[PDB]
Amino acid sequence: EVEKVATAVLSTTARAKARAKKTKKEKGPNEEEKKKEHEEKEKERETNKKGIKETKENDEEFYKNKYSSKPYKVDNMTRILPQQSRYISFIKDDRFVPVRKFKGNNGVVVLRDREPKEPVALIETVRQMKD
Amino acid sequence: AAPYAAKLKQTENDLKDIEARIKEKAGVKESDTGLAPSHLWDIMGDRQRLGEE
Amino acid sequence: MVDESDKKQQTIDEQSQISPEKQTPNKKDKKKEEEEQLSEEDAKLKTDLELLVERLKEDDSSLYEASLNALKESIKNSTSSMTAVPKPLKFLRPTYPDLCSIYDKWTDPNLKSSLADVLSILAMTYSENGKHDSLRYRLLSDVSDFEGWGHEYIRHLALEIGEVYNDQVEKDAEDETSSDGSKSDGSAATSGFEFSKEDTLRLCLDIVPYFLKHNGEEDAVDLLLEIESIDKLPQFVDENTFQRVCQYMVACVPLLPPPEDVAFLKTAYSIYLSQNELTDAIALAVRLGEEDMIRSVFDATSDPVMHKQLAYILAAQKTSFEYEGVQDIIGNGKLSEHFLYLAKELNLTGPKVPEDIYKSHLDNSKSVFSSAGLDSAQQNLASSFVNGFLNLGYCNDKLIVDNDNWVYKTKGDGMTSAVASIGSIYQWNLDGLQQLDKYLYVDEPEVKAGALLGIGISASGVHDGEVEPALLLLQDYVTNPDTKISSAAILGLGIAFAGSKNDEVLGLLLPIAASTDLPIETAAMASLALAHVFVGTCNGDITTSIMDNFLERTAIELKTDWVRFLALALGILYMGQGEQVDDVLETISAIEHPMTSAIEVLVGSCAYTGTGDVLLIQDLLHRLTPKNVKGEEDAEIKSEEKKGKSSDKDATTDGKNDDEEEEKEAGIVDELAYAVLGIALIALGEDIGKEMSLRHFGHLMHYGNEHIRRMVPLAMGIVSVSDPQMKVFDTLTRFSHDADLEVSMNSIFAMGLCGAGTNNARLAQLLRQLASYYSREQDALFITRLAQGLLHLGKGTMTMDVFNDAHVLNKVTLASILTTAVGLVSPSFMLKHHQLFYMLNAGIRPKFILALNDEGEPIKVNVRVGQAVETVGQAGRPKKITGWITQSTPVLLNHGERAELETDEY
Amino acid sequence: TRCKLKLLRMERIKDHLLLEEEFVSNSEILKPFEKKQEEEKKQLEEIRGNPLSIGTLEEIIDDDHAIVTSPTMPDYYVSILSFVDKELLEPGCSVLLHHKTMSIVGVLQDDADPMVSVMKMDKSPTESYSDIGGLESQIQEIKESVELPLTHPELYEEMGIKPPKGVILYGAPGTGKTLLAKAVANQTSATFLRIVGSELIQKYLGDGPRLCRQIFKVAGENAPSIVFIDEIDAIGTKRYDSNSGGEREIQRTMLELLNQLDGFDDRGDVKVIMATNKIETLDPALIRPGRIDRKILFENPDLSTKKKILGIHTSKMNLSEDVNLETLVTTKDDLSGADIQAMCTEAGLLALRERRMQVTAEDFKQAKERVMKNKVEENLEGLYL
Amino acid sequence: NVKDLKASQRVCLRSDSYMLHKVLENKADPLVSLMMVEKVPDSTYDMVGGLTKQIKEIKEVIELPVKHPELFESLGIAQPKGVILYGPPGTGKTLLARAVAHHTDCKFIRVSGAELVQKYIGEGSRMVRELFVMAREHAPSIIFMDEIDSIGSTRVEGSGGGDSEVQRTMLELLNQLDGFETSKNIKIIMATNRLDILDPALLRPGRIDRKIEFPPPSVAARAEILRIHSRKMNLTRGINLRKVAEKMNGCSGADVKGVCTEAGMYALRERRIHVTQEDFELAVGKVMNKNQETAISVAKLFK
Ligand SMILES: Nc1ncnc2c1ncn2[C@@H]1O[C@H](COP(=O)(O)OP(=O)(O)OP(=O)(O)O)[C@@H](O)[C@H]1O
Ligand SMILES: Nc1ncnc2c1ncn2[C@@H]1O[C@H](COP(=O)(O)OP(=O)(O)OP(=O)(O)O)[C@@H](O)[C@H]1O
Ligand SMILES: [Mg+2]
Ligand SMILES: [Mg+2]
Repeated sequence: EVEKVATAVLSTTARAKARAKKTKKEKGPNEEEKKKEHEEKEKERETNKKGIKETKENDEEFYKNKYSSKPYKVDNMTRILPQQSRYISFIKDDRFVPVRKFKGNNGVVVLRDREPKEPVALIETVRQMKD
Repeated sequence: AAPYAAKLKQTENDLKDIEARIKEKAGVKESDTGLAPSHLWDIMGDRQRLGEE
Repeated sequence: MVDESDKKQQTIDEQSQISPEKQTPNKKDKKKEEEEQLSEEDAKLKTDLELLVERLKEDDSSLYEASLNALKESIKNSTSSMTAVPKPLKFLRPTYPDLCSIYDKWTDPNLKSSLADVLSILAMTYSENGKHDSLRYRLLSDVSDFEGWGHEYIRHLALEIGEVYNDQVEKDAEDETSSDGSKSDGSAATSGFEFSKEDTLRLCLDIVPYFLKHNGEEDAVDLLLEIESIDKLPQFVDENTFQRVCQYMVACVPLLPPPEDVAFLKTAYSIYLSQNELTDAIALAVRLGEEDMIRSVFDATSDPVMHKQLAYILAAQKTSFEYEGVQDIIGNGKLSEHFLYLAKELNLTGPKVPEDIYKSHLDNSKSVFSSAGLDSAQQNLASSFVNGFLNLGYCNDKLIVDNDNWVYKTKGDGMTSAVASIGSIYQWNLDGLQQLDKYLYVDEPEVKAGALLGIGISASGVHDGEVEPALLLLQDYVTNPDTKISSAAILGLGIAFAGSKNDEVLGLLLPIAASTDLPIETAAMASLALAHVFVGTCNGDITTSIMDNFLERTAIELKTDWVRFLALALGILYMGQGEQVDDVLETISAIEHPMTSAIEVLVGSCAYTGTGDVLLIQDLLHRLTPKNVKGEEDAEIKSEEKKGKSSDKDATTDGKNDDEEEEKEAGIVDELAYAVLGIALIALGEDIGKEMSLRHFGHLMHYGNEHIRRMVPLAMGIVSVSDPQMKVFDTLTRFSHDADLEVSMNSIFAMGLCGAGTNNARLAQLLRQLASYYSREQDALFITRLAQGLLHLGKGTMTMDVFNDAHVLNKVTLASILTTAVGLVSPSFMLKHHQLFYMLNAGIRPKFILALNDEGEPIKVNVRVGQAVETVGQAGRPKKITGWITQSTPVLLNHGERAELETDEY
Repeated sequence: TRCKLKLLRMERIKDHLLLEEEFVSNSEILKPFEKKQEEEKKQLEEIRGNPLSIGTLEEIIDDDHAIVTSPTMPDYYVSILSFVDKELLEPGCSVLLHHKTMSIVGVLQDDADPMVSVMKMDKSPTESYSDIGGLESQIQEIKESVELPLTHPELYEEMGIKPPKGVILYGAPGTGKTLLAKAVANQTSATFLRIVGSELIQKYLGDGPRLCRQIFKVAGENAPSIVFIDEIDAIGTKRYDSNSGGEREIQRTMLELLNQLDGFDDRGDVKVIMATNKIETLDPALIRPGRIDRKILFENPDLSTKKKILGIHTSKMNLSEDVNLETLVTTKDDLSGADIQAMCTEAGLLALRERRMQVTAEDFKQAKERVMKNKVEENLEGLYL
Repeated sequence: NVKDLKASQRVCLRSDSYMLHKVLENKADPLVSLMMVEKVPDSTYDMVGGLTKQIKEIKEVIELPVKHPELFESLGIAQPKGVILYGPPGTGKTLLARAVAHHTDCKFIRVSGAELVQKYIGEGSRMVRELFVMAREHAPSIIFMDEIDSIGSTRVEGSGGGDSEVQRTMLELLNQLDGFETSKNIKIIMATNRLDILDPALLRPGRIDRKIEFPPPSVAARAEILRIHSRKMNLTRGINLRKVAEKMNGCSGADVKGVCTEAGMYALRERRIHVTQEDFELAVGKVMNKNQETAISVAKLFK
């Protein structure tokens, strides 16, 4: 719908060209003498904007690392593809530290809380909401 | 050969446009045989066909 | 080619083909060492010039490139163009071709670009000397033949063209731009342009249209006048000079908008005036449409000669030709003042003499009737109008009319139009008034009203010289307070006088056309008449018409028909102007309503005419908008909307028609298509829109003067039998009329098939019947054109009533209007002092061959036809005079003009 | 230069403008297909199907039925159906029948045939008058008959006699009657149909006459018209074999043409040009002398005439500066313009053979020798001596 | 699509509804089937002996319009609308048309005999006419439509005969070729024995362009026709080549050829390969026998 009307405007200006070379000489002064549209730069015209709805992903450039080696913060409760799980390490800066070692795999993992007496938000299960 | 050759290039654009129109047009093919009062005919016509004579 | 040293002078030329020794080593070293040796260089300049001339014949790129390679360097590298000031300046003559050898003979993209700029600078500096002119000249008139110079010389000419065009596009101008590096004006390049123009006018045609067009000033054109008027007869004949002037105007008409377009054509008129033929002068003066220019040529023959001579007769003929009658009014009364003879002179200017010549033509053409014999109901009404349509122009069919039987059987609005049709039998004739008079003093008011319409039509051929003017009769009726009587009266007055804005005619129509508070449907005729009067001449854009339109919108909106007619009347009024019409678009748009927007698109067409290409695209975006807005969403109102839609369709066609006739010359084959694609679109898209575009299409063709007339009306017609509104056929036939019995041959069968075949409503039948009779006039009695015929770029004033009627659904009331269809063309005859009514011979040719003119001056070969033939329409229009064969010299050149021939026999 | 520039101006704006307007419109049409349109096009497909067999409409029976004749040997009694009615049809028109169950489902041909294509031409003739130059007196029999009533039928009405009707070009080969037919029709200003009568001969049955019938229907639409049936001599009376025949259809075709001469209404507005070698190459059964009017008799160019013809040819011929026209005329005796045409071409061939650009007078004699060669007559001095 | 589809494009179809499959740029014509067995000629200028004048004329006729249609027009006028070969039998006119066409580099189709012969896909009473079309397709192409003629004088009168009509129709067509794709590039070489037995439409001089009589061969020509067969055979001992040529001169290149074969009957029997003067003397005596006997009856016992 967007392209139909963007192509409309542009094609009309192109056709008018041959007549336009000599017209354009008279057109310049008649704007200074009479009046202008709302701008005083050139005569600049419309261009129309086209419809692009999708913002596509490119592809990697590094297949040797698809997981770099740089740090990135990954939030708890997120999509975790098994490649990431190997490099997940629980940080000590938080209260929360694993009871044992971490498996290097995804799953339900229970942690030891050093301060459970300090307010942290907690994420309600479905069952909790209903109560 | 300036007096015709300069401006000849401009005409070649015009010939090209004459090429572009015929194909642009030929892309769109639709009917109808008859007119609006004979669009009624077909609703009847369906029936008279299913009958054998 | 190969070097063979200094053995003889022949082999010196061969030596310098590979390596010059008198232009490269010696000279180079000489310049870079001693400065006593500047004296040796000066003598050696002449020698160097000769070596270029001898080797001009050689065309090969390699042996000019390499040879002059180190000279090209020396400009900035060693000489630096100021090691001896005067001396390198005057030695720039051999070095200037060296630069051009890398521009044009060798193509290296990097150097070809760069040295274009260098060439412009050095051209300017060396044109101070005036020797850069002489440099151009030796290649323009040539000395040697080679492919090479013919490609080289141009580059020099193009430098000038480059800068001058650029000063308009980019406001900064001068040498501030590095695209030329040369100043736009100043007394160093201006004198160069004048001298250049002289040489290139004689031998070429090149830079002369480019320069005029390039200054953007009428001043450029007025310089052109001086040089050409010297050339007018001794250098070459009058005729050759004319083709140069009028082609500037027909050719540089384009890409001129209004204020310029008038100003360029002023100068062309003046060139013609200066030259021998005043015949060329009158044609251009009519074109401008200014009162002032008409008077000067008429005065030029009339005033200086005391004696009657040829001069008084010639003046009268020239003004007579326009059947607008704009020239007629102005030229009259000078004849009275001078007083050699009143009687011959006054009559000859008037369209009274045109009545008399028609009788001679009619004698050949005879009378053949074919009118419908049908009677009773609406078929009675159909037949009685049809009789008038077949007997258009002066015809004698008195006895049929005098049988009052069929006349009295018309009823209602039919009575009014029946009396009006009787008037068209005696169209362009003094006698006929008698038949009208009978009805006018008896029975119901309906026949009284119809009599007044008929007076209008009859009075077309006699309204000048104060010999029974339409004004005289019709004034009494305006006074009478009845609406039907008064409305009919002022309609007929407008038709008869046409483009004439005489004091009595105009000033009667001046207090009136200012009541629209009272709701009267038939008060359309109030503005409609005044609009018709205005066309044919420059327009004041009268304050009477503008005021009443606004007032009508305030008062009513109930009568949809009334406001639709009113809108058209404004747009037709403004015709005959375009400069002033830019102003009034804004004035109308000041007060804004959706109803007012309908008026605006019509008036845009007239304002922008003669440059419409911004107009064209606009009238297509307009079409789009209803559908378009709905499109986005998918993924009181009644009167305003309908007026909106209809106006646009009409406007699109009107814009188109005027443009294709005037600017650009060729495109007339395609526009007929610019419309078809519009129609195709509309038929699917909007159901309502399709109805309007059908009717408009026929008048598109008639106004536009299409070359093709066989294929397109007939083919469109078949699709349109089917589609509602049989008024489509009436509009097609006005084009198809052509030269009768050529185009109209196909037409009678084609229109007759649908009409005779299908009867399913006597209403539908009526439109079809009228159209068929219109198309043919028996035996090419007359032709109708929208165009003046005097100019084929022209446009009439009598045919504007035809153009008006195709904007509305068919109505019985509209039938009364359609009786009027005036627009006659006279058949040329060779005149004498005793007013000879026979032409001797003419050449006619279907297609002009000339490709120096677009209009095409008639060929001198032609194909010969006899005496006393009608001036043929399309496929016959170029007409040359055979009269030369009789020791007769035309006084009045005729190219297929309307104008009657006049000859002087030795 | 400027004459170019002006044309350039007009022709670019009209073409270019149009392309953009067509280009947008194809989209503007297709987006809305809601309401009336979708319904209409849909019904038309359903009633139809695929494939569709060509048919021909012989007649309509007044009960919404018709008699049709297929390209297959059978013929069939069908119903009239769809958007195309019997009011919208006319007999003799080609019509679309649905294959499986024969019923008229439509039309798209609308009486378009490979014979119809050849006959059609509504454009002016190629030759204009005295291309065709000269046989002036012969033109001054064809023009009388053919040009004059079309131009003004009035003349005959004042004269008080029936108008002319047709002409029979007959007599000598090689006078250009096949060219001449063209020359006149240009001058008049009328539509010019041209069909070769050899294509009205068919080995299929009832097809012969259908092809003759199409001609007069077309002629009447585009009236005034001059119809050239080229070679009516080629319908002739001939026979392929007499032991498997072929000589039946010839008669039925000849007959269908004799009837529409007069029988397509008494008009000189439906003119015919019949070119024939002689009258005794035709079927001897004939219409009466005034129905065909004047018979135009071509005979051999005389001495003056063949100067004219010769002169036309040799202007076209390049590099003949050593030829003088008169001397060619002296040696030759009376002959067609046909053989002048050949002599000029044989003279280029000789001079091309020799490899010499020039064309001599001497050259031409050699060409006379070749053409005249086998016309020799020694019984001329058999009588004289 | 309708876009891909042009007029005169041959297309493949189904039996169940006739829906398209593929475009074909191949063409199956009764003309194509005749070409296909024969294929190209092996003839060259020297396969045909003698006929010295005839070779030189016909190079200009056949080659030059094809290669340069403009040159042919510039120096002289027009283009040929045909070539007609006639002369006595055995002259080798059929062999000539094969000879020249080799060098021309075009598809020498020939077409043997009458063309009413097709009937097994349908009649031959319009493949004459449509020949115009078929030939155009297979450009650049040379049509050797042969018909030796035995129609006589009977149907020259009028323009009778149904064979003559169809031939006439093709000829009416035939003009259009100078205009239907510009100039000529396809030669219509007709071959008939004489002008008396000829068809009416082909009759008058230059009516189908180019009337070329083929002479009976001279003694010098007979000797050259003999020259080439000698290599093919075993070369004579004693060079007695001139003997044959002096003794008789024929009316055909066939009579010359007749000597070669006749000569090898006698050599074969003697059981000597090489041809000799004696083998020659027997061979010319045998071929001349046929002719002496009909020549003694007007040479003796006459008036
Ligand atoms: N009037 C003419 N002026 C110029 N050339 C002519 C003229 N008349 C005939 N010729 C030449 O002679 C040729 C032969 O004429 P054309 O083909 O019309 O013959 P025809 O009389 O119809 O014979 P047929 O009996 O075979 O139908 C023309 O093509 C033309 O070149
Ligand atoms: N010039 C030649 N050189 C060699 N052989 C020859 C020559 N001319 C003819 N012949 C022989 O004579 C035979 C018959 O000649 P061919 O059948 O080609 O004759 P034609 O003149 O075209 O006759 P027709 O009148 O039957 O069409 C050839 O097949 C060949 O064997
Ligand atoms: Mg003929
Ligand atoms: Mg043979």
